[PDB]
Amino acid sequence: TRFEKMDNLLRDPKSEVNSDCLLDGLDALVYDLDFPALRKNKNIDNFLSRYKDTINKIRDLRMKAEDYEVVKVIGRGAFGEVQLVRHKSTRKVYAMKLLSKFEMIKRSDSAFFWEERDIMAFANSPWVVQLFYAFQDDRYLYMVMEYMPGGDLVNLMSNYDVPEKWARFYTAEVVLALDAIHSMGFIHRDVKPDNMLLDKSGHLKLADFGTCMKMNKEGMVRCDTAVGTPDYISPEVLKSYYGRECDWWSVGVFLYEMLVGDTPFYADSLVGTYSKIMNHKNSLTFPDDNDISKEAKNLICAFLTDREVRLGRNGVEEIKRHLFFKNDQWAWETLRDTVAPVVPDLSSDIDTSNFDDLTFPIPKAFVGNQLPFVGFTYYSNRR
Amino acid sequence: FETRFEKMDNLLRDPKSEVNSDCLLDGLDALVYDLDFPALRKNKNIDNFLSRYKDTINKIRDLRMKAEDYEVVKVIGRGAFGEVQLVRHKSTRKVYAMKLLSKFEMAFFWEERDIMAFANSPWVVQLFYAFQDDRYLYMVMEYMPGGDLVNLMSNYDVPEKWARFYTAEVVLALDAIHSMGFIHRDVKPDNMLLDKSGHLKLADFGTCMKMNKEGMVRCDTAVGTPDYISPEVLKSQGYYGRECDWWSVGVFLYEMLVGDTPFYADSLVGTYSKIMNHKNSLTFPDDNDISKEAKNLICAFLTDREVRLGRNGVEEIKRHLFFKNDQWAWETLRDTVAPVVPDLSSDIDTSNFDDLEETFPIPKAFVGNQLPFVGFTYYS
Ligand SMILES: O=C(NCc1cccc2c1OCCO2)c1ccc(-c2ccncc2)cc1
Ligand SMILES: O=C(NCc1cccc2c1OCCO2)c1ccc(-c2ccncc2)cc1
Repeated sequence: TRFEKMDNLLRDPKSEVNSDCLLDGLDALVYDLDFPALRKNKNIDNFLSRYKDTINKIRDLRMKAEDYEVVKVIGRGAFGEVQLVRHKSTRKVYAMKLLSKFEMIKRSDSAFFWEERDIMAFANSPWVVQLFYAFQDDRYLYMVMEYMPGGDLVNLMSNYDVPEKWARFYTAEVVLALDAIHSMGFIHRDVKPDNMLLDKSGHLKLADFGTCMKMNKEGMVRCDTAVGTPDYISPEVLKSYYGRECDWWSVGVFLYEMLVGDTPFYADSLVGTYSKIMNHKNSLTFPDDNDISKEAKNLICAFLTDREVRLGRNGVEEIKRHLFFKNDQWAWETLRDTVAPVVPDLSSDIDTSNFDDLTFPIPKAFVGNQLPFVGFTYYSNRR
Repeated sequence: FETRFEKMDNLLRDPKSEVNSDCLLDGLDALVYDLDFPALRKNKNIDNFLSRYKDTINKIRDLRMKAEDYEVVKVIGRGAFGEVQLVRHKSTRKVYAMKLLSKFEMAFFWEERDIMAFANSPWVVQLFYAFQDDRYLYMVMEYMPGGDLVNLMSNYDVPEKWARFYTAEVVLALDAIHSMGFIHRDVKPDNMLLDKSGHLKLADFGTCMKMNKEGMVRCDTAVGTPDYISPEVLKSQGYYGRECDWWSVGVFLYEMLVGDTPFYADSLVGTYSKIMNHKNSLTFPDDNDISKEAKNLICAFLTDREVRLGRNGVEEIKRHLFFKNDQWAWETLRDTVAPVVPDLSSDIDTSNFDDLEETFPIPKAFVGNQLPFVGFTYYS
């Protein structure tokens, strides 16, 4: 009488077939059948009519988009948008990411949303933006995260001239956030200011995990295709078996851009950037007016080098030990407790002052377009 | 929100709910059966979903109730879509009567499962579990070792005092079914099972239907053996209620005291005709040993629904002169000693039961064969 194991498999928030996954299965089934063409099947019609009432009960009882008041669209992406939302009942504020099932089916080359949900739902790090709920519908996937009112690092870099002390803080927090992600067993693969967000008290948290890959037995990744951003992509990830050190190159690019005011491998043509990155040894130069310290250019150059040579090849302590990080404000351990360079000032809980103001074809035969999303919802069984 | 979260959660464990985890797991293991074929694995969605949940659902299959958790002792009954077999739970070493319905050979089973599982009456055979595999639907019940009333009528020339007891028990067991919101439609001895104390419990509910707003039923489906069926259900191709189950009772009282049904005819069509012509065909034998009281109680039930004893409620029935006796009182009837009490050898004794002794076709398109059985599973 070991029916106990059953309930565990049905209640564990990490289980492949918990209540969330079960409820998703039925929801998907009723979605992939309710088409007049398919309803010409007696087996299909009956089930549908018998389950009609309860599926409606369930759909309205479970989480859905109409439970959220959408305040403003505070972000856009390849397959959707990030909207600042307010939960009508609970009055709480969150950033909700939307993903189009149709778009992703048509253009995405991976099931990126799975590891992204899991990094945000279980990371339990002050360096990772957390997930509260994950849900879906006929059209979209939904990710309910904590709102980061201070905006991103692209906004900060534009609004201000970043001094070395400010740069030292932001670099240092990204180093800890990346060490947290590596400790969790992933490689970021796409580190950039777009993915660096700021909290109400001005501390960094990472936010786009669409390029995260689990490391193998030797902390490595076998890849055919290149992933990331044309400016911040390391020479290895571009040429396409790499390690965590790729994320550190992107940190070099991130430091260089904050101090110099432009990316180290800029080109007028987007393709010209590629040529430049490959020629990093003869394209990495600092402007004539060299106001940047000797210690700062040192860190930059110790990262903006070949995979084998790169600082952090022999662990993160090598990075922390760099002279550039020595300062009168914080120490690595006390960093997220110290005061931030830019402490914002927010009008309300919905203050968007740091953010720029902004389907599937009906089938003939059974296709099952909701089947590759079964298991996404993180509502009934969470930790 | 907190209420909407809790509703959904309470729902996942409510056994009377269409979305209890067992029903949700049903739909999932059903989706795997109905899609795991070479033709359908040519669709990346279908192929990938299957690859993803194949091994974990077969893990689920292994933990959940399966037929091979039971040792099949003897086939103690047979029916139009399977058989009733005496079974013992391999672990528990406990004995049950478990009914089988063939998926391939086959909706009627929904009301049979709910009545048995949720009646909670000493008059209804209990359903402990309801499960399923690819081919059959299993229904695990409490085993009734006294056998049916067919067997009783074979081994005795049923005396009146015995007839009265068994009649009063069908009256009470039907009223319990009536109070649950169902009409039987075809209550016959084959349905009247006897327990270790020789007391009644109704058992074949495939003929049952849920009453409407005004407490009535309408049906289009074929009748079968008309013998115990009322003229109203026979007229229906049309609404009727309560009173039809009382006609059946009157047939059963006539059988016990006369040896044959009142409208028996050599043919099915011939019987039906005698039922329609009931106010001319109903005859009492030349030298019957039937009471004045028993004869009135038959005719009262064997009349048009408009003038039938029981139209105005069960108490009109209960107050009848026939039921006047010193050996029992309606409210403590099941408490008195039954006229026939089984003398059983062991837990697997089948002395009171007669001795007793095809595939889905591999398809091209999504057929969805398992879909009508989604939600059959029930535990306790
Ligand atoms: O990853 C993000 N956007 C990328 C993105 C958005 C939509 C579709 C995408 C896509 O990327 C891959 C293609 O499909 C993202 C941006 C901002 C926040 C955020 C967090 C907290 N507070 C305010 C804002 C959270 C996430
Ligand atoms: O429903 C029954 N028989 C009818 C029948 C049996 C199988 C398949 C059928 C069918 O009818 C039409 C569909 O296919 C039934 C009879 C006896 C018991 C019983 C219970 C407890 N103890 C001993 C015996 C349980 C069930």
